[PDB]
Amino acid sequence: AAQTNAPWGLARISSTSPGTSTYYYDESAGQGSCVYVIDTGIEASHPEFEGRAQMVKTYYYSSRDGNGHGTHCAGTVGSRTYGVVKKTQLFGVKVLDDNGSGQYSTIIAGMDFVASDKNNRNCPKGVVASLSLGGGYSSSVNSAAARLQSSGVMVAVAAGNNNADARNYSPASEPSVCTVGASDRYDRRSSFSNYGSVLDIFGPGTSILSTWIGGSTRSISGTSMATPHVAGLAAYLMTLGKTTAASACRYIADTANKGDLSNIPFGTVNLLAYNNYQA
Ligand SMILES: [Cl-]
Repeated sequence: AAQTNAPWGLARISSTSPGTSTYYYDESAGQGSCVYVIDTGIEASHPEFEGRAQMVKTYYYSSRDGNGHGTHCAGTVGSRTYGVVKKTQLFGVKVLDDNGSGQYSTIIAGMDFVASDKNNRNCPKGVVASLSLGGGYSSSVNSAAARLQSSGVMVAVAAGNNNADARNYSPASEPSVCTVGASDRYDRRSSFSNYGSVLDIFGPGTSILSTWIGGSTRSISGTSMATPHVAGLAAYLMTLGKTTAASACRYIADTANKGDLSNIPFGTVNLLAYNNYQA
């Protein structure tokens, strides 16, 4: 399948070169997979989600996304125009308030929720969790992410936006989950992207067009935007039968575009998420 005039990050994920604008993918499009977006919520009514999004949990007075961040991330995973896996099922878990903040205890509860809740859902091709969130190092937050991964969920987490070593942030620093840095449309490390040995992969994160609340769209930047490219890619590859939840981060690194990014510090992987889709 070909999507013309695609956001640059979707074209980049299906390309061996920067500078193209068509996204190419197998028409299976993550059907039969599930992605949990653990964030500020998802505006499930947005036409871009086509009824494939729903809120399953909130820790606040509403399940609605009063911020936009979670809607944007969910759009990069699985919206019809802005998404990597255009037929996945999206489940929203609101651990972040409408100011985009959340207590670590709530984030942990939301991870343990997804590990159980997947057993209430139909995801024959597998389960992914996308965590465009984090804060300072916490062994308890890393452990929660490790449990979720162990339970059979492909966990993708943002490296963080401090232009620093991600070893000092959680859940970025958890070794067993997929930690995602951000790049720009010229294959440079995004200026804000964390780096370090705990990164597994880079995905598009500068100037990413996706869904927003009020049935709208906008372009924003962050390792928050790179993470759902990888979460969507995992869901797509799991539907194709190419990998499993336990091995998808490894598989994505194995099949990445290698050595194409600039301003990658010595000792950080130079790997850019790639779907290796051949028509
Ligand atoms: Cl809910």
